[PDB]
Amino acid sequence: MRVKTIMTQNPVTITLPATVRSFPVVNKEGKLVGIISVKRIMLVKRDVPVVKENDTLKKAAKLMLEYDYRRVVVVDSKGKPVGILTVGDIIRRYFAKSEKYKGVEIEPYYQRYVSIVWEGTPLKAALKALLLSNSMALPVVDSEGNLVGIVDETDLLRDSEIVRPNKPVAEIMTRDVIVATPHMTVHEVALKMAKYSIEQLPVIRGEGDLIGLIRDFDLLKVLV
Ligand SMILES: C[S@@+](CC[C@H](N)C(=O)[O-])C[C@H]1O[C@@H](n2cnc3c(N)ncnc32)[C@H](O)[C@@H]1O
Repeated sequence: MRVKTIMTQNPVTITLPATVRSFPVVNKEGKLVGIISVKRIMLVKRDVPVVKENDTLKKAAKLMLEYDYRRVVVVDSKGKPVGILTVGDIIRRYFAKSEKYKGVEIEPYYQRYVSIVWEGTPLKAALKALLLSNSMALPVVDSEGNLVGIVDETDLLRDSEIVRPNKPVAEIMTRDVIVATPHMTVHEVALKMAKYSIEQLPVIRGEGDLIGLIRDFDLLKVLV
């Protein structure tokens, strides 16, 4: 599979000078000069991964892994943006739809190292851990290390005190955790990521014995 099949075509761009998730940045001629993210409130990053629409998904995946960046801008011969390809696109439009990955377990790809947090941890400390995690979410465990929940940035909005403060993360965590196992296929993991709109599934054994984490980013390694 090629980039052209999985990318989102004709991305909205922003031409400099100037005052979704991010917008490709171009000059007067329309050539790509960087990308700007909404979170990053020059603020434009120049060293962004780029590919052509006829390149393989493998090439785009390699670049994402190389720059530890979640998207690549697709340009034409003129170096002008004609599409955008994100990790999300690869998961939802490719891994979750292709028949090729129904026969590939995630055992060789999931992370054995995972940042977690005890459910009794005050929110601020839990947020510090989230900030220092390579995952968008922190699996939550009880006092004995058993998996009991999971939490991410969006869960902060579950705190009624935002209507305008350092309680246990247990108060905003998601209790029903969608999990994976080492033998689960890339196909099924992607199906779950797409279905629940989540970027990671804790990897377990037994009923709640945490042994790893499979992130959408980890699935890119399958393409290599
Ligand atoms: C639907 S995801 C979307 C996150 C996306 N980055 C966003 O900003 O919209 C956010 C929710 O999924 C939950 N979540 C994350 N991973 C999960 C998992 N493995 N199992 C169950 N729920 C999960 C989080 O706790 C949170 O309530």
